Amino acid sequence: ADTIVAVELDTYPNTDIGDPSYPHIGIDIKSVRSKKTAKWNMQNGKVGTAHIIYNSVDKRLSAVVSYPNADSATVSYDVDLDNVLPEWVRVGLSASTGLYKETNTILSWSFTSKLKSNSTHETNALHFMFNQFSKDQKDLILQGDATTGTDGNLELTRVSSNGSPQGSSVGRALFYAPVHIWESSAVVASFEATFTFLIKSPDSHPADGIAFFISNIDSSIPSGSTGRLLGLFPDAN
Amino acid sequence: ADTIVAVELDTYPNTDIGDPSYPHIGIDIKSVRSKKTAKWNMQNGKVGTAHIIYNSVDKRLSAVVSYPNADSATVSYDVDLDNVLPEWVRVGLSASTGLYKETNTILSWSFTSKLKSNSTHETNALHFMFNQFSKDQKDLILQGDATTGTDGNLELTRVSSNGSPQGSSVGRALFYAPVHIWESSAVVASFEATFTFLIKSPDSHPADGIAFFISNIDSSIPSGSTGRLLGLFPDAN
Amino acid sequence: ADTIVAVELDTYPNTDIGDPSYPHIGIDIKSVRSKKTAKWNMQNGKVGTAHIIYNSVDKRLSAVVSYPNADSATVSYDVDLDNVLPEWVRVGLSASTGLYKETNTILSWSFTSKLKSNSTHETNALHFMFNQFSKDQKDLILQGDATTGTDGNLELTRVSSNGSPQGSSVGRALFYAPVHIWESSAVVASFEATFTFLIKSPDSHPADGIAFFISNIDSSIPSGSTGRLLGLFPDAN
Amino acid sequence: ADTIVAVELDTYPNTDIGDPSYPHIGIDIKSVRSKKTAKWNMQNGKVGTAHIIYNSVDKRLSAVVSYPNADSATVSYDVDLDNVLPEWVRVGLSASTGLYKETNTILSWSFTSKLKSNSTHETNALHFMFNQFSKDQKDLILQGDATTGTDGNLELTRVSSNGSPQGSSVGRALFYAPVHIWESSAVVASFEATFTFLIKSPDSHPADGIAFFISNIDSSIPSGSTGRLLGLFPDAN
Ligand SMILES: [Ca+2]
Ligand SMILES: [Ca+2]
Ligand SMILES: [Ca+2]
Ligand SMILES: [Ca+2]
Ligand code: NI
Ligand code: NI
Ligand code: NI
Ligand code: NI
Repeated sequence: ADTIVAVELDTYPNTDIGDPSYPHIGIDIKSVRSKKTAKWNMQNGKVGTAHIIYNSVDKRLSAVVSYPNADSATVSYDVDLDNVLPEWVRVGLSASTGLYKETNTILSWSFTSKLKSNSTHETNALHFMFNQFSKDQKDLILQGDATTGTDGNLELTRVSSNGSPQGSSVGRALFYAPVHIWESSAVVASFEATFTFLIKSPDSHPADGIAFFISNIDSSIPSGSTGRLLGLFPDAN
Repeated sequence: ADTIVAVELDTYPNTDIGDPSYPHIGIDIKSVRSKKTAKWNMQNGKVGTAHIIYNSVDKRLSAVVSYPNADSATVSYDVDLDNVLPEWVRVGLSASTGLYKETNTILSWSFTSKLKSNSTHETNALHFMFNQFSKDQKDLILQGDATTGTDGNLELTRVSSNGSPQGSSVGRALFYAPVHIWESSAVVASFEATFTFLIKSPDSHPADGIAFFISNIDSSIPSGSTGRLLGLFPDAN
Repeated sequence: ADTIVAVELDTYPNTDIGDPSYPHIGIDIKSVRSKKTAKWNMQNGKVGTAHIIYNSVDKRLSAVVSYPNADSATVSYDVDLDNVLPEWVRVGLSASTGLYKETNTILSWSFTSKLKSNSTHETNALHFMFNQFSKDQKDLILQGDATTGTDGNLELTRVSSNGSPQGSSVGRALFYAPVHIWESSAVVASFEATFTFLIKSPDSHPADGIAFFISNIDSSIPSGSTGRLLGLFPDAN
Repeated sequence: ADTIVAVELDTYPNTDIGDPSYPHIGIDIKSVRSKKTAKWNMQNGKVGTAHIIYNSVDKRLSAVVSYPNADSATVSYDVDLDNVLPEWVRVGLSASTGLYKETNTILSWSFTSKLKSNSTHETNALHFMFNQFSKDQKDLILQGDATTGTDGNLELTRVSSNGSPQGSSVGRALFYAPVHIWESSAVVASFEATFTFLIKSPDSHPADGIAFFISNIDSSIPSGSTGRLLGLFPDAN
């Protein structure tokens, strides 16, 4: 059904489906079983920043995640996205909790997409930046338990009144407009995405993670994708 | 029904509904009868550029239109748009022909919107730029006779195969995503729009014009708004 | 000698040279005696944000200053800058202390300048953004007591080791490259500047203020402009 | 003496110093003998566009050159620029003619540089765009025979009144402000440059080419670098 390309910030090690034995960042190409991962020294309760870049000349999806005063983690994977995704896609953020939980709060999110064609100066571009989310954010499609406006933040999974994260939750937020990522006369297509997040758990084992993803425009949350499947995949294949 | 704020590039003088006796640029606030106009030395067959700017501190909508090697025309009007429009709007381009006609071709269009709130650095922004339109432009809502892809251009009104403009035509193109133009904690909201066009008529009296407009998100073409009403207003009141 | 256009964030009321009896924001056109001022509820020790905008169609210089959780102050003045400044200028930040003092710390500064000419799509632009200053910032010209790198901030006036502001200090920082603000074929010239600051004093009466300014490219600090003259004017005329 | 990293658009095949037997685009790292080249189907008298991209996560310098209605040429090379260049550099365009000649006209040039550090949202950026050059362009350092203003274009090598290119010419234009390309707390540094050019020769064998380059801030034209050395290298080593 959906075609998903995602960069996951995976907080819980599910070693039975291929995760390493630690928090990690990974690049998922149509499967929760990451094609490449890197150890991520996740900091509970601290605001982090994730940067994702890609361009059609090099065909390498790379992501860098860091916390203030700390060294960053980075992961890269050679993949030609024109061979994986459709030419029109929607970009979004997804997150889940299962038996273990954590808040999956997004404080800001920016995305820039550029298609430069061969006609002298023909640049088509799309850029959006949210540094504050309001209760009725009409340019975002919120799916599942995701909500906006609480402290001007985007809460991808359920948090009850007293600030506590709830288990078995799943929510996604996609930018309203389709994004054009390939066109026959384009000589270079590129995108850059940045988002700051705050993962906080009252427990020693937070779960499950946050993922930036790109999908077919009509993507919806697969049934049963709470927990380890990050609201993105229908199974662990 | 719709709330329309528009900058018109009016090619035909309908003196019975208040137009001056020449081509002109005007600022229309919920009525085809422009609140302010300026003489426009329209050049048949030449590519022109229109720039529209506005910000919530000054509350002045201003537009400048020019052709290469020619002096420009400019018109300004003091209007507080928070008192006219909703906080969520869609922006677009509209054009029509009636008994007289002209092609209403758009070669490029860019728009930037910014809402800066009082939280240190809280800037929400939206920017899109089209320098080429493809046949299935999924991020544009095309209404009426508007079509994209012909020579990579956006044709707002019908043009038959041999390049000829057809009379009694009306078409509009709106960017897919809603635009947020007011928010309770914003200290300055501003937008800037730019578009290049090519109006060409085989006749001495081209009609009717092109207009950049901002409307309620669900705006559609009013019945009978071909001709002098520019695909924007239901009557000449 | 220099031609100065500045937006001042004046913390000390010098009623003998025309200040109102409170902290205020003012627009200074070649004189410390502001052409227009607005009361500013200055918050000692809090990080504030100042936004300055202007465009050649409207000819209105406007500034908005705000603190988180507080209402903002705004001041506007109709002035045609092509009649005041040269076509090539340098932009900068200035600050001083006299018998009373305060820290004049800049945490970030961005500036965007655009000159759109009548040649279809001819846009010349300049944009810089500093969210962190390093000890050897080669793209800034630092004058007087200004220094960069201390906590990644720009300190316009002297602060001694223990974090204390020193009196009788004056410092300015200008972006290295000249900025083009007028050109014969330009149909609209515009700029936007934003900077966040932290004014902190151990005293009940902080002095003297911070100012964003635009000057002739070779501007230097006038002799004796500590205190009330903000490192910008040679006298109080 | 200078440290040069350059992308050359080489119009003349000097097979004795390693050029292939055709026009080509190459990546030069401190030597005119390109580390990697790709065949370039150069079109005499047509306006072309060159795009150069690089980021510190991937460490790959890539360039794409194309002409309207034609397939593009692309070349890539894995190189860590932090190991080659200083942290502060100047970027520019260079061109030369020797016994064979061609005009080396630049019609537009844009550059964007970004340093994202690990402090949440700490983005330092620099962007400039020239779509028109004036006779006294104060933000450009012109070296050798380079001049601006002729038809609003930048002429890197001498062209006599009647529009004819002169042999044995060399000229360079660098943006005035230093560019910061590395900083100790940066997690991703990236740049993108774009320029459109018009190479025209009355002869069947045009020479010598145009190059986009990055150098130490005080770089000047090496003695005797007309011809095959592109105004960049002192010898053919
Ligand atoms: Ca997992
Ligand atoms: Ca009319
Ligand atoms: Ca004062
Ligand atoms: Ca050669
Ligand atoms: Ni994983
Ligand atoms: Ni009219
Ligand atoms: Ni004052
Ligand atoms: Ni070569």
